[PDB]
Amino acid sequence: DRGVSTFSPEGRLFQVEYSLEAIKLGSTAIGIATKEGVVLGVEKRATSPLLESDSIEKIVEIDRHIGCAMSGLTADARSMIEHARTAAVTHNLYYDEDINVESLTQSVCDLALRFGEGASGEERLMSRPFGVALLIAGHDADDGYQLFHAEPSGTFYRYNAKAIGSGSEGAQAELLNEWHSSLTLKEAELLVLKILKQVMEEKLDENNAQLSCITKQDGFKIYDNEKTAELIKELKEKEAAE
Amino acid sequence: GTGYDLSNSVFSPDGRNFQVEYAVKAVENGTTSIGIKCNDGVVFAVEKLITSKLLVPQKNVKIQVVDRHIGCVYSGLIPDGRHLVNRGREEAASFKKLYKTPIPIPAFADRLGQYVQAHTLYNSVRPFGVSTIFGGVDKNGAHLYMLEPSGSYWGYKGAATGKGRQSAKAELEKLVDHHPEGLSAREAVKQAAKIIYLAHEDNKEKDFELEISWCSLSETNGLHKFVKGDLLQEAIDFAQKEIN
Amino acid sequence: FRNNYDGDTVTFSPTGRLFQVEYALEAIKQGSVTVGLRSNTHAVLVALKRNADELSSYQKKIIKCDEHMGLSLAGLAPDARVLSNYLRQQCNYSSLVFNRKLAVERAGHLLCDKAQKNTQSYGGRPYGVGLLIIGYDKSGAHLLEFQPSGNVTELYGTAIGARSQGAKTYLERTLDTFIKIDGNPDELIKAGVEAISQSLRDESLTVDNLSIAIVGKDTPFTIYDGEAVAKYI
Amino acid sequence: AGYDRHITIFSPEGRLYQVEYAFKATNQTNINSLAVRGKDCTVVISQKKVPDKLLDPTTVSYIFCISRTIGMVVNGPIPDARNAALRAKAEAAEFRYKYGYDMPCDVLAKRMANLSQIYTQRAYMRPLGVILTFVSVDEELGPSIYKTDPAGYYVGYKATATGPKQQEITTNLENHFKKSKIDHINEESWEKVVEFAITHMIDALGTEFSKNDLEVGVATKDKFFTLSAENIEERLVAIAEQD
Amino acid sequence: MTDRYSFSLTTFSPSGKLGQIDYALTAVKQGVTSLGIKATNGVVIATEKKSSSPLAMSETLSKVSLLTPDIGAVYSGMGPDYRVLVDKSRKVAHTSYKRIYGEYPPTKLLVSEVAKIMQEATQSGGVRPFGVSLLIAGHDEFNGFSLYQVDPSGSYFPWKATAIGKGSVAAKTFLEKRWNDELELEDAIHIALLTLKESVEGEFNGDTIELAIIGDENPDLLGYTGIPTDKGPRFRKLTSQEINDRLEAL
Amino acid sequence: MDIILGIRVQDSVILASSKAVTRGISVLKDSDDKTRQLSPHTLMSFAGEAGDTVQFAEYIQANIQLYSIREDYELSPQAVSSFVRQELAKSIRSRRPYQVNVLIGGYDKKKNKPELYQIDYLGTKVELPYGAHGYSGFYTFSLLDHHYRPDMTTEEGLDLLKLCVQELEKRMPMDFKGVIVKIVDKDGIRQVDDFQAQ
Amino acid sequence: GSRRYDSRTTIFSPEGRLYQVEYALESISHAGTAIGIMASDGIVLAAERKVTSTLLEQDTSTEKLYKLNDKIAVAVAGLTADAEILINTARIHAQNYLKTYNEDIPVEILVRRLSDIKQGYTQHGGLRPFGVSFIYAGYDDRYGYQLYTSNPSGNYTGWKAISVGANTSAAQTLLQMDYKDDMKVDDAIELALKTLSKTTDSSALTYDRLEFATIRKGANDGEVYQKIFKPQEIKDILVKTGIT
Amino acid sequence: GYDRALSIFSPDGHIFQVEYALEAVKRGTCAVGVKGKNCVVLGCERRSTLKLQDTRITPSKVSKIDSHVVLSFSGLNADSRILIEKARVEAQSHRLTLEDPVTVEYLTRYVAGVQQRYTQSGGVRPFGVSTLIAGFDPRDDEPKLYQTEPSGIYSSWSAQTIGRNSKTVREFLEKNYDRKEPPATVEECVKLTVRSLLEVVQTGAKNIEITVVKPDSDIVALSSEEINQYVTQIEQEKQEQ
Repeated sequence: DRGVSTFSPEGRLFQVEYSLEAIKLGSTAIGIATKEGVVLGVEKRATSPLLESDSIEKIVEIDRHIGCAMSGLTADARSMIEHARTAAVTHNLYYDEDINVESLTQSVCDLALRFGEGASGEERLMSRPFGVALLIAGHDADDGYQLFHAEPSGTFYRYNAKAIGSGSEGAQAELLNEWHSSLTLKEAELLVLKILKQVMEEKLDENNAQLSCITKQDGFKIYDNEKTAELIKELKEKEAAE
Repeated sequence: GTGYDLSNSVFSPDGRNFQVEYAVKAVENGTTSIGIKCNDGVVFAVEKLITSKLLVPQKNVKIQVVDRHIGCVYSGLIPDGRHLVNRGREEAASFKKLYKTPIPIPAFADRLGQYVQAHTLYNSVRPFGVSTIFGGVDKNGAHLYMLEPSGSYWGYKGAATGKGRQSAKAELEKLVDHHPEGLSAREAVKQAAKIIYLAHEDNKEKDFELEISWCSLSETNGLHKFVKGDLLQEAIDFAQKEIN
Repeated sequence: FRNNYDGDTVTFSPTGRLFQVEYALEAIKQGSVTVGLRSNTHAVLVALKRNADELSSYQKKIIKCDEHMGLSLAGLAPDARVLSNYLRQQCNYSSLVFNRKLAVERAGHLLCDKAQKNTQSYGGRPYGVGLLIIGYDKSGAHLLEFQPSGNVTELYGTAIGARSQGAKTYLERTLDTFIKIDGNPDELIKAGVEAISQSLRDESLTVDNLSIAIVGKDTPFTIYDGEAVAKYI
Repeated sequence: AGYDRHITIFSPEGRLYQVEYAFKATNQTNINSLAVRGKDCTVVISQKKVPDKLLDPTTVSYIFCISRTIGMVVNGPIPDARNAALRAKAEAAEFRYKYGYDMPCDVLAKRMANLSQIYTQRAYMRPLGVILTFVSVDEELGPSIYKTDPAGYYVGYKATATGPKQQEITTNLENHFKKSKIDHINEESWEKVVEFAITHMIDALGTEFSKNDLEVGVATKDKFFTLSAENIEERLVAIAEQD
Repeated sequence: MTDRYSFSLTTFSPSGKLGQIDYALTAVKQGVTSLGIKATNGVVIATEKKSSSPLAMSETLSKVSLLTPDIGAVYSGMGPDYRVLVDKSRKVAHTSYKRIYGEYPPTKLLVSEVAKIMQEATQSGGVRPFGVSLLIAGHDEFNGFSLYQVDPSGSYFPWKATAIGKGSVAAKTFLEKRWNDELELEDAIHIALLTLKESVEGEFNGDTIELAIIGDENPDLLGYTGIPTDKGPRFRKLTSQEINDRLEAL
Repeated sequence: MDIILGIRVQDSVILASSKAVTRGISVLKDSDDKTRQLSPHTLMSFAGEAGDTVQFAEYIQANIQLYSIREDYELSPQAVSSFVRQELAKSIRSRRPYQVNVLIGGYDKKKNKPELYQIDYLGTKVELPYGAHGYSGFYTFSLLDHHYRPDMTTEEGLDLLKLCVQELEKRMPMDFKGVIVKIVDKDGIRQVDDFQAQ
Repeated sequence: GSRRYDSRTTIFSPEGRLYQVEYALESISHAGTAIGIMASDGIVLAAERKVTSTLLEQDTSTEKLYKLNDKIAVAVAGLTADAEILINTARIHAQNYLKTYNEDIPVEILVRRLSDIKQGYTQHGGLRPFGVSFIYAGYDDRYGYQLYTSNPSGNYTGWKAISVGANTSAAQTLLQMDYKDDMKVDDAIELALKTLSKTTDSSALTYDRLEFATIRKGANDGEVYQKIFKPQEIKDILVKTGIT
Repeated sequence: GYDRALSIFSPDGHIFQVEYALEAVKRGTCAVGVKGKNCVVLGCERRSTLKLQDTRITPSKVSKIDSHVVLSFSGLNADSRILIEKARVEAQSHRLTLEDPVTVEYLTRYVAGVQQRYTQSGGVRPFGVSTLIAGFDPRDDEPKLYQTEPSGIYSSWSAQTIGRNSKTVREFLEKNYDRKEPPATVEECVKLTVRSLLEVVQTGAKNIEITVVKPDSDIVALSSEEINQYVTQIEQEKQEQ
């Protein structure tokens, strides 16, 4: 065979790049950052109609000021979310304050390369990289509203807008034309719904699509299936015009 | 059925460890370095390839001291050499701690010999990609050693390894025949400089920086010291006079 | 060829090459360009940052190690995090135990020895990042180049990353000029930005694109971003 | 169906090729050794080949002083030889401390042979490519020769030979003991026993020796020592006056 | 350095064979012939001392070994493997039995312990099976005289008489013709010497043959007088002279 | 300290346990249930060290309940008492032993017989017609040696405990705030609501 | 490193089967046949010795029928050496249960434990599974007479009549043919021998090639009794059924 | 210790060992679960290759985890015991620290976590087991049904099937289960469970086992005759057309 943490002749780690292919097979997740808050949106993508839709938890709270969206092998995200939550709370216990989003993401990404088969350096007990990317969204006093994309490579980029999953290359192309510096929160909601509808296999509705936002005032809240249904009804009526 | 060269601790049908011999190839690929034993001490010297004008002169030091009396020089993979000297220094500190006396040179040689040899016993480690020339002055005289990637070492009157080992080994053999009753430390310094300049003929594409060190009972009080200033220039001047 | 001796770092090739170490070196040459140069009073790092999209941030290339030391990266950013954090601990130990600022040369020796271990044992891959380390210790200004093979070299100037050869050609030609820039920080930065421009080829360097670092006689290690570099554009 | 020759596991024929290739390694240094028993001594002879004029001859040796009483000659590469030497010296010191008397020659052989057997059975340990010959004048058994190889095999000998030309030396010694009808060298002084060993080495190899070509170790009551170049020179003068 | 061989080197093949155990038995087949015969009043184990040189002292090398004062062992296959098994077996008789019960283990239990060691080298990480088969002869108060064969797999079977190695097939046939449950020990030694003559190519005498018995208690070989309940070892090795005496009137 | 009593009659085991929890100069609680149900037909009462007492009981309870789910079966009172004994006998030679004394009152549905086991913190188990832990025994044992009969009804057994409690409320120095009484028969475990003013 | 030599014993085939387990089952189909039959008043165990010589001692021999408890026994099909490892840990587990609860272990709990140990070598460790299958015969006050089976996969099931080892497909058909629920022990003994006799790879079923055991409740005692049949006893019980 | 990475990525982004673990589940006997208005019903199939089993002592395919939650499975029997044992210990531990029995959602989350852990630890293969977890939350009367799979992913279902020919029975349940009006009675909920299994199983009284969980720890396993009455009634419905 061939070692886990191994370089290709092109200078890339096989397992990390192969893991990136698992993410592209996942359900689409979109983020948008504005000065009024950050918005997260996901595609439910249920395998069968008998699946109870609202059990699909692909948006999770990290702390009152930090939220998370996932794409790919979503089962791998459980220990990432557990570490994110423990890190956030421990910071508050240790420092009587909110953890900075940028420092929270950095902590999550430290896990990403802890895979291998040998002991030289620290101690990395994990057989493979995570098969899931994360969109991390939050607010802190220092740097305001922020959106991060955390890859299993261990690197994280801050985005104004980012889409991950099966329809991501089509979604990122559309987010490039649409995003500007003075977008309102309501516009970002309708935009997320618009791009999700485009790249999804199913006709978008309140059951196969979930929204959530994070603001300074109200923190991180997942939108209920009545509030989302109204925005879809609002988006349909605006696109019907012109 | 072959593939005996793919794992470290594997004997090939002729009884060889092919991975060790592949390490020797990395050694042969390296910069030339030498050692001369003289009537009361030892001298070490190394070629330093000036890849760019941007390298700061007299700065990227390759010759290393162990304890206060042993000097080490190597050819091949530089980091591997440093690793071996790190073990050498630990092993030397270990000796002095228990026995008070600074480690004898034959004693020091086996410590490295055993450690390098250990890296040919298991498939989970790689052999060392270095040949090391080292020595100094102890209770009973001067000693010069050279250590192969297999863990093989012997005592030497003169030693040479690297890209220009051939030219060096011929030049050394002239001195052994022409100076049977020993060579003086002062002479061996200048003479070492000539060997490096002549061995540079193999790697003659790039310009080089000479680096000499010595350990002499009457010239350095039996302690390892580098050659600096006027004495270093005198050796460069001597080598240049016999390069024309 | 290649196939067999490719597999792990513990394996030598028939010619005496270590392919996994070579493939790691390749990740550096595919990383973004960064330049280092020093005089007798100051040492300067100049970095070009790379973005994934026009919607993304330019991922940081320069890391602070102590009040007198710092480094720039090219290649795998997580690997530079591991190595800089190790160097932070070594600087910190020297301060705590010996009340002594860690010598820049000695910092290089420790990075050499850490990278070497990852090249001789099974399981451990080599580091996939090249580092340029500037510092001002008790012997003046210093610039060091780190390669994952373990090889460290002290230099007046250098460049690593994509198209870095133009910058190294430029610096080699301008050696006698910038080394004499003593007591003038802005004229060292000016030289550094002219050095990085010899490796651009593709784009024009902007305000949120360029990173600069400086350390010297009375200057502690400081990183400049955004409008702070607008004057050197 | 491919890797049964890389690690120490059985082949379909019930063989261990790694152990077989370790025997092949013992002949790498192209050196011949022999050992013989006197009336109250044991002598070892080994070829000393110094191909390089840069080497310090006094350091080129394959005979080791294990303890005060035990000596050892090795056929095989020197790094492996020194590995065994250091182990045997450690074990000899440990035996004395633990049991209150000097380790006998045959026991150190058994111990080293048992360690050899382990590398024969465990996959991560490679066999050492060396044949180890142990000699002494034991306080119970008398003059003794015991020899171990990479298979973990060991046995006592009246006399023994090792190296590329092993069989020629062996049949030569066999022929002497048929004629003498006894199993040792009927000689009181160890000097003449050394002289015998060299004479019968020459006659089997068909090559004449000088002081720098040989290496000699002698084991007497309570002591094992190696001969200097001038000690051998004195010994070589005596055989020249015999012919 | 790390022992990264924490996995089995003996595994089931598609046909269900355990390859390494089969190959170990092949090694035993190449080995020199050894035998065992149980009599009414004792047991005899015998083998040939194949010498690797006429210079070598075969007296220093024993193929027959005392395990406990009433239990002896012999083998066919790889000599070195046997030697270390004897050492391990001698120790386990002490650590697992004599230090718990204050008496030596009965033959069946020591055999069971030996068999356990060989099984482990069949399943444990990073090891090959032992390339030896054993014949263990012994006596204990509640079982009398017994004889067991131990294979590389760890399996063991009680025998009335058997042989292993080179000429086992021909020897087992010779034993089936000659064994009866009324044999006196002296009769069993006679058959043992007759069986071995078919295996040996070279010289056949007390110097090329190693033979030991499990019989009566030997008060002379005890080393001390004083304890009535200590009567002496049942394991006696026959001397070169004793063998030759039976070979003159053979 | 605490009152822990137990009495085995014709077809049931009756356990009475004191209701007081006292620390220093204050009675903190007067309605404490010093018992845990281990299975439908097995009850354990406990007294001793402040922390060890409840921690041990709930640990035993979890283990018995775990057994009942795995095996889909109920262990005999004998089996349960042997498990508890061995747990205590292990802890007595550990770094910090459990300082808890217990009574095991069960009804063996197999044997159709009630069983009472007294086990102390050392792991001393014994089956008894009647038992007590602490200073209680110094009064109740002789009282029962006199008044107890092996074939009494459950109602007669309750009258006998009443006599025990009244003796302890007369001659003991500490106000133990009365007792909670529990019956263990073939129908399971139930609590006697009126005993404080029966 | 070691990677190259790792068989990877505990992995799935593309089909979802466990390679090593399947091959272990293949090994067991070559082991001598063993049969268990449950009656209303007891259990029967019968095993076929397979490899036998004239000079193989039978009085001392115990290769297929082992005692785990006073109330539980096993029939073994596969690697005897592997089996003794598992028999001894099962003998220990039974004594642990008796120490903890003062009651003899219920048969299923002991069976589950062995089946759990086998399962471990199937999922983790990188070691080969145990090439053994068991037939358990036992009595407890919960279910009375019980008969179980366990194999290298760590799976177990309960039976009225079952066979393991060689020719199970042929033997199972013959048992399904003649078994009825109201069977008496003596009738089960007959069924056991009649089945083995028709599926033997030998000429005729003799006494020296058989192992036999019964678990009955004392004919006058009223408590449970095991009886590992002696050589002479099998010889007798073989003449009764009309096989001689 | 044995640390070899058995569960790794392949060029196309699949963990083949997790993939192959599903193939073992596909091999396993079929299991089904449907939730009513006030009940959940778990149905399993029995193999009939061997016509001589002892049903008293054979471990039935539906296990109790606590008195209020049940777990059935498809795949390797030996692997399922390990997951069940771990779930049972966790259930007792949750009662010990939280002083409340587990919610079905929680117990599912735990079992799924164990399965996920076995997909990125060295020296282990994943479980060849998918589970159906059903029951009622303490004090709650709303039915809960969950499914876990070897990957570690868990989710709730109105109705679900796992194992061999589960594609055929899922196809049946997709058109026969009305989300608007779930089976109002325990009776009609058991009727739907047998109907869906009879698509795969064949004419068999044994071959189909049913277990009915009601609120407040009311779990009952149906006898052969009771199940046989449903089989006799369902078969007479077809003949009318």
